[PDB]
Amino acid sequence: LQLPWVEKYRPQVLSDIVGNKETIDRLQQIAKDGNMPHMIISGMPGIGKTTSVHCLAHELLGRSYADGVLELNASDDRGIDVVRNQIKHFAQKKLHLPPGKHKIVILDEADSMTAGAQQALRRTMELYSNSTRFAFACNQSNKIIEPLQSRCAILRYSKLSDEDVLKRLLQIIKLEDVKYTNDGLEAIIFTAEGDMRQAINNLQSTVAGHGLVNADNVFKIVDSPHPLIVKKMLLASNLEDSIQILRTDLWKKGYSSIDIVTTSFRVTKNLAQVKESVRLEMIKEIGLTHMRILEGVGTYLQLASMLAKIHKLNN
Amino acid sequence: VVREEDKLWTVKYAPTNLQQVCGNKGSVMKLKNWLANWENSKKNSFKHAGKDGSGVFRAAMLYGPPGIGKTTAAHLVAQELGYDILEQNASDVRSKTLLNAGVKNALDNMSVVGYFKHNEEAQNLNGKHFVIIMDEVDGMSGGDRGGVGQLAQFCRKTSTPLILICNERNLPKMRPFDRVCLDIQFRRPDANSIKSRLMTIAIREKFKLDPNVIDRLIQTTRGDIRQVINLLSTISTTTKTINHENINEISKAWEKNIALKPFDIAHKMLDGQIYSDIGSRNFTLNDKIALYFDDFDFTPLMIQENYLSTRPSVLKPGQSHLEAVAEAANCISLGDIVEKKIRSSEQLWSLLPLHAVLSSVYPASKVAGHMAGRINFTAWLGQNSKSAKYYRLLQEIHYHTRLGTSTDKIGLRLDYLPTFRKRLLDPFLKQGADAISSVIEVMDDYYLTKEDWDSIMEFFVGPDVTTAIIKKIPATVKSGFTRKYNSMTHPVAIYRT
Amino acid sequence: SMLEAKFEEASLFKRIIDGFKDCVQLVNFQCKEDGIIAQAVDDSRVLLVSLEIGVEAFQEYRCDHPVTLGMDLTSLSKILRCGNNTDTLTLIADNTPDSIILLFEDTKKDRIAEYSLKLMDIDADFLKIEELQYDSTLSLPSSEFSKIVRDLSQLSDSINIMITKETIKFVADGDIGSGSVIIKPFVDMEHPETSIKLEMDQPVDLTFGAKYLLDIIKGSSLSDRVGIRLSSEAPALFQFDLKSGFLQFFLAPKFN
Amino acid sequence: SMLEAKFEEASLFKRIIDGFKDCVQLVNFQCKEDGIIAQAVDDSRVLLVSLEIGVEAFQEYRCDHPVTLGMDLTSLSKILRCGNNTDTLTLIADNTPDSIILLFEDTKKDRIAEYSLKLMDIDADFLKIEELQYDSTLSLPSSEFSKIVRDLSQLSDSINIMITKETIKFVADGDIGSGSVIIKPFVDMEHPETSIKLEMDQPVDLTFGAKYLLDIIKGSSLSDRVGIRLSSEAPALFQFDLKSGFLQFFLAPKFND
Amino acid sequence: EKRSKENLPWVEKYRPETLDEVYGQNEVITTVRKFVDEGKLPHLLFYGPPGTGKTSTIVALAREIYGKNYSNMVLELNASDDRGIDVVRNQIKDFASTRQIFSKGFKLIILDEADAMTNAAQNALRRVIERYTKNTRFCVLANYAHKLTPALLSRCTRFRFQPLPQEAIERRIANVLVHEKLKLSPNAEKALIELSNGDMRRVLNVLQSCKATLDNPDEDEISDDVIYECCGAPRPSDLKAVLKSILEDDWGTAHYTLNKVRSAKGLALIDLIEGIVKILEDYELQNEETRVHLLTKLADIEYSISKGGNDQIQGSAVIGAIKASFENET
DNA sequence: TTTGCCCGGA
DNA sequence: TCCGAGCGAA
DNA sequence: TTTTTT
Ligand SMILES: Nc1ncnc2c1ncn2[C@@H]1O[C@H](COP(=O)(O)OP(=O)(O)OP(O)(O)=S)[C@@H](O)[C@H]1O
Ligand SMILES: Nc1ncnc2c1ncn2[C@@H]1O[C@H](COP(=O)(O)OP(=O)(O)OP(O)(O)=S)[C@@H](O)[C@H]1O
Ligand SMILES: Nc1ncnc2c1ncn2[C@@H]1O[C@H](COP(=O)(O)OP(=O)(O)OP(O)(O)=S)[C@@H](O)[C@H]1O
Ligand SMILES: [Mg+2]
Ligand SMILES: [Mg+2]
Ligand SMILES: [Mg+2]
Repeated sequence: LQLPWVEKYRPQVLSDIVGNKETIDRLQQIAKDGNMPHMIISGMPGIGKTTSVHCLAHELLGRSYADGVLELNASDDRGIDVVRNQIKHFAQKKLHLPPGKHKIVILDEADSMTAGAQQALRRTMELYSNSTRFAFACNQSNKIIEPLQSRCAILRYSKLSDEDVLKRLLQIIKLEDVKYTNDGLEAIIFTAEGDMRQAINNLQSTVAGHGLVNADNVFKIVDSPHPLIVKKMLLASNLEDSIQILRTDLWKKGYSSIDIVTTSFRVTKNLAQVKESVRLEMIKEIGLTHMRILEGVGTYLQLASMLAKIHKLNN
Repeated sequence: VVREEDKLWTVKYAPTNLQQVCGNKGSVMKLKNWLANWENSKKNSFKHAGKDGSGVFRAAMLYGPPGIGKTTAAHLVAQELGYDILEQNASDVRSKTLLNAGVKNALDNMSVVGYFKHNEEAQNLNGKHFVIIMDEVDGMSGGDRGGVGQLAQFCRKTSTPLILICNERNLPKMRPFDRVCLDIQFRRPDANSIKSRLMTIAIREKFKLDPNVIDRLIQTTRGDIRQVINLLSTISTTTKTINHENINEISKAWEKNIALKPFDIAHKMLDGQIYSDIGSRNFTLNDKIALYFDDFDFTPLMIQENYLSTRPSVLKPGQSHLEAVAEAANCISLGDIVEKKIRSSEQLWSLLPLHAVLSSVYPASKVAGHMAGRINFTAWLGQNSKSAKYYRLLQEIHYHTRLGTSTDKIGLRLDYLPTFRKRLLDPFLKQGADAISSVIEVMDDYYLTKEDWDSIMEFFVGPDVTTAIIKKIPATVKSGFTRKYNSMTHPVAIYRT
Repeated sequence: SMLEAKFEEASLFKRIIDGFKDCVQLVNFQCKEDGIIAQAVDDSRVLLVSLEIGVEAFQEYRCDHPVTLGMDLTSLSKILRCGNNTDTLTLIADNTPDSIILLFEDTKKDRIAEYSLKLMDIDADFLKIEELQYDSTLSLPSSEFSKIVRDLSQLSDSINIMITKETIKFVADGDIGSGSVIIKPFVDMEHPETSIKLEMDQPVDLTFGAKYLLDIIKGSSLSDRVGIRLSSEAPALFQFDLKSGFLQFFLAPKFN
Repeated sequence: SMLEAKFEEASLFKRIIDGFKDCVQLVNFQCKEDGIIAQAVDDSRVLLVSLEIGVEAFQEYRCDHPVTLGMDLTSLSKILRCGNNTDTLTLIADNTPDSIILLFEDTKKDRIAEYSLKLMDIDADFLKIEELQYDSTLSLPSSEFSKIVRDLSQLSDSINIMITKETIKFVADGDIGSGSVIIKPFVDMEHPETSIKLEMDQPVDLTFGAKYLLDIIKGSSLSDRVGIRLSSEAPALFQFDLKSGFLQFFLAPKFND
Repeated sequence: EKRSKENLPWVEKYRPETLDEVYGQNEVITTVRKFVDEGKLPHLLFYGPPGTGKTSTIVALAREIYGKNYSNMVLELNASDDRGIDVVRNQIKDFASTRQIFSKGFKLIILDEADAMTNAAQNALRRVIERYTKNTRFCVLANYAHKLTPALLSRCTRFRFQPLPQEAIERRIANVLVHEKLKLSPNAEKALIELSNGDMRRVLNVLQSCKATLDNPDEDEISDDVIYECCGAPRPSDLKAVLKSILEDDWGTAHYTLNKVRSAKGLALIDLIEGIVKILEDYELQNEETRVHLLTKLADIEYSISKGGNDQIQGSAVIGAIKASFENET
């Protein structure tokens, strides 16, 4: 098989990463001048965290990458025993590198590591820092214990903006000779929601499907994000329109009742424009329906009743 | 060998002597005084304590939040007084077995390294002795079974100075150390205590730091000096001036998002500020639910404990305090139902956010305001423990008396026990030691032991409480009761329960 | 290669490593034109291990410039256990090494096994162990010391040693009461190897941990005899003499 | 019955089964007039075992028409344990069978122990996977291969085999370091069983998972010599020869990262 | 399998064998077929409700890619298998990182019913999926997206299988009728499509039962009467009679009518409630309060029925709910 | 700002 | 005989 | 025994 575009066009140098401009600039500076600090990179899915850490490591270490990098992720064993033996030994080992370069321990998806294992890392990080530096990547930074956050440089990545995604997509499009219209790329950006991985996946899917990337071809295969549909449902002014949205855009498209109700909860939580007490009442009603569905009564009537009760509240 | 421009700023600017340590000067002096007089206090079996009261402790326990200078202080004091240092931390295995097979042998042993380091030096008394540093005691997880108890034992039975370090002193697992360690608190240092250091670093590394923003930096990292130095190191890579034009976004990007502990969670959740329009805009519903997830086994219990103890500022117009409390109580009950469903055989963890709202956020939103007293630990845990004990005792009594009665255990408590009290206790009050035989006859009829007698008398409440009545019974009657009971055999209902 | 040191039979290095493997974890070897000197300090910092292996132990030895090799004992031990005792073992190292090569060769079968062991960062300089003016110096067959130590280990977790004029006393006082062993310098011409030799300037009395001595006596397999040196208040020296070098244990005593 | 196959002693079949028990779970036996062949594939689909037992392994053998018997190896081994190593073991099957009969009978007494193991509906082809002209073919004593594998498995999770003109090289690189064993062909007319044979057209270099090799070497109990056949594009064949037939392991190599 | 395919249930006898026999998912089929044609297969996610063709499609894709010997060239795992963290780290990772035993080519791993896997296993999958993409492709299948982690969802190309539309079901029914020598009336076909809710399994199961219910399937014709008989479901006329009686008659007559209609064919109460809700959805109502009361009360009754309860009391509850709600209509 | 009962072991 | 681990199990 | 982030 040929490489999927997501892997084919994975950046290999820091200058090919879009977004988070100031942080990427700092990383390029570090890669040029060495002395890499301990660092924690955090943010939402598919915005360039793993890519940035690997690019930085490659540029720092050159041909010494094979012996000078220890990578561990969720597919690896990372219990307290591994931290106390394998990582400690790698931190203690001899390795001559050019001045300003250090061995690098990459702990990808570090937010799944247990608290005890994290505790076991503190003094290894402190004692061997003249030869080893640690890079953590995670999605939920609050899952890294405070003593480890204290020893690290904090790099919180923001979601990619429509302009960054558009720029990267245009690069790939020119490289692949893709025919497109502005509405098509705007539809791709709209459905990606700031996840570059999803933007490239849906671009490949549209091109494979229908050749030309216009809005209609995009929406033939790519769904508009159902959280936005649910938000529209929750904000409708009269009960009949909200029920119409539920019926046509969610229930008859095949979305499960449990998916609809959990999305309703998540969206109501974040509806900053509705006063908080109203959202608490709505959450109570949504939770009642959620419990009924989990008992096995996940019918369209239950969701319609949920909508009716929310309407009674917001009135 | 290692260039200075290859080192982390936290290493190249580490304090080299106790003077260079910022803040906590009183704590450092406490530690230094404790260690300096350790031999003198040892000569008196640690039975005489001076003005500071430090002469009766063989061990010292330092505590405080991250990156404020605890490890630095311990190592520097040990070096200044000329001791050899033996260190263990959370990267070591500190179980009871390993502790007993390892560091134990050094509690009363000279150091060979210390001997050979200062063999030439004349009159170096401390060079051959150890200071044992046990860093990161709070980090001892399941890989260190029995470790904390063994360390407390050492704190009582060590012949060489021992310093322990932890971040969370008030944790339950740290209780054993309470009476056997000299507690030294380290607090967050103030911006003034570190302004000179930060400005010196700015001069050395050639970037412009405006002193006026340093306070904000200090607030950004919550007094974490290691973190502030890390921040300066990282920011100065491309930004050579930290001032009022960039401090806001730097502070936002590097802000300490630390989980809170249970009493703190309860305090913040019941604060009325976060439930107002502006407060809700600033501290969002998602943030409140995250508070629930900081400690999701105690937060519902803490809220249920303390939601009656406020003066509320969020009351709706015409809604009295009691009506708001009733709404909160109703929501707490619903939350309990959800909680039951979560921990059933279904394992419905997807309801956890709902529970957070029903058990903690919604009732708090109903009664939030100011606290009319201190935040209290939940009483439900202890009351549940007590109830479990008494139900165990009731089961035992029930199956001793089963062959004679006709009832379930609940009927035994509600109906039978009040009459057993009149057949088993009141005759003592009305007849002294003449009732011994009759009481023994009843006990034999119902296969009851002396232990059952005590248990039964424990059960009564209200005007029928027995503790003071039995305390009043003359010791002659109790001794005669026990002697006559132990003088004979007694039938048994269930051998080897 | 800058360093090439060849044992005709790998069993030698193997027994040497087994001598002190169970009492330390990291060992620093220094190789120079005159041979190899190793130092190790245990985790508790109570015991020090010194090793000297001269050129006479090597079928061939070359080392252009001095070099230090920090090694973990467990890894080296497993690698050595992956080698034939009767094979020829060559320690090879290149300039500023990151690893040490152990090369086993059996020329009878034309079978070569090459292992590479990654070196360690040990930030601990060599300790000066210049000979001290010991108060007492004795020597006795290793087997007698091993038996005495093993027998006194069960009685108590500590062992006391007292050296007086023509008298050596070992004592263990603890949970199982008090057990004592008294010996004297006797010379037997029939079997000189089993002679007990003593030389005392001042009376000496020290105490030591039992586990440390149990680890120390594991070196009996390298030497038929053991020499012991003691001072008023100082580390006790226990020396086993190898064919061309020695293994020394410096044990810090108890206080008082 | 339609199929009747008598092992003089049940120990033969037990050792044969124990030779590959640990690698696979479900096994498919096809019995024909010329003997019994069997195939199995491990859970991860990385290893395939192929067994051949000829009529000479049996005191008596009869298979009127081809028959296929699918079964779980744990149940079969459990049953084989219930019988004695000394008794005569007769495998019996009927046409279109729902079970396989294992009949343990000792001539000394009149004691018959009959077990019936229910069979699975395992419908899978064997494909007779064997490439014609392998790049390199070598053979060496089983104990030496076992020793090399066991030593190198302590160092890494992967073992590389490199065959070049007149040299066989095993390599493993891991966290604490690396190991490399080089052997050369050699004929010793005094002890042919210690010989190391190597024929080769194209040099080869392939990486294998260590745990699979550790399972494969358990066949050494069934044969003094192991044959290894390697090709750039095919699974590696590890063959142990039995007095009558053979035990083969086909192990796929790792993808070149 | 045993004996002929004529011994199989119709839901399995008519399982699509090739991509051309998958109906009502044309956009997905076109896209994936041209993925295969061009050699560009990404990591796939098939999301959809029961019986819409997800497993059928992925197995047909494997058959097309690898030929008839696909089963020994893919790793298929579903909820009937253990898929804990250990399985991900050993079995899945080994298959992903190793060449094929039988025939050279890329590897395919099919995680059917992936919504049954734990969070920890799904997280372990992330870098397995990314690291071995060059030689391995994953396909994930699910009915419930909420049990899939955001990181797993990000890495897959998503395809939604819709509830099967009317035309696709009609064509499949025509094929079945030809093969079974069955006759089906137009009203019966409409009733079948209506009750299937776009689930092909329901269509096939009901059709098999209907054929079994005929006296002579060669001459007898499946009419809507037969469908309602075998399903034990209300006729539309019964639903309308009950609703009319509730909306226009006094309590005694409405209670009598509900009981008599139910007794006629032993109808279940929940089926009447479902049918009446479907009818009432199309009503134009002056007052939103009528809709609110109807929906909330009927949902409460449905939930109480799900736990058992007293059937007579629940029927009276339905009557009262509808009457009281329509009182708001004035 | 941390309860009540009371483990396994000495 | 004394002591409190770790869990909430009435 | 642990849902979500923007
Ligand atoms: N900033 C970016 N610039 C260019 N491509 C990107 C960027 N972010 C993501 N991608 C693309 O999406 C793919 C995945 O990027 P990753 O860095 O692995 O995302 P991630 O942040 O690590 O996602 P998680 O946290 O593991 S779900 C890359 O191979 C790129 O092809
Ligand atoms: N009071 C301080 N004065 C000067 N530097 C400090 C101070 N506190 C922390 N630092 C700096 O941060 C580095 C780490 O200090 P530590 O003493 O290890 O803090 P800590 O209190 O032990 O943090 P934990 O408990 O291990 S998270 C020091 O080497 C200094 O560079
Ligand atoms: N699009 C379809 N075209 C033809 N037959 C279908 C179709 N969908 C379902 N069926 C039929 O229903 C049966 C089940 O189809 P499946 O593809 O296994 O359903 P599914 O989507 O995997 O359902 P879940 O998600 O496992 S409950 C098939 O054997 C077919 O007989
Ligand atoms: Mg990533
Ligand atoms: Mg510290
Ligand atoms: Mg399916």
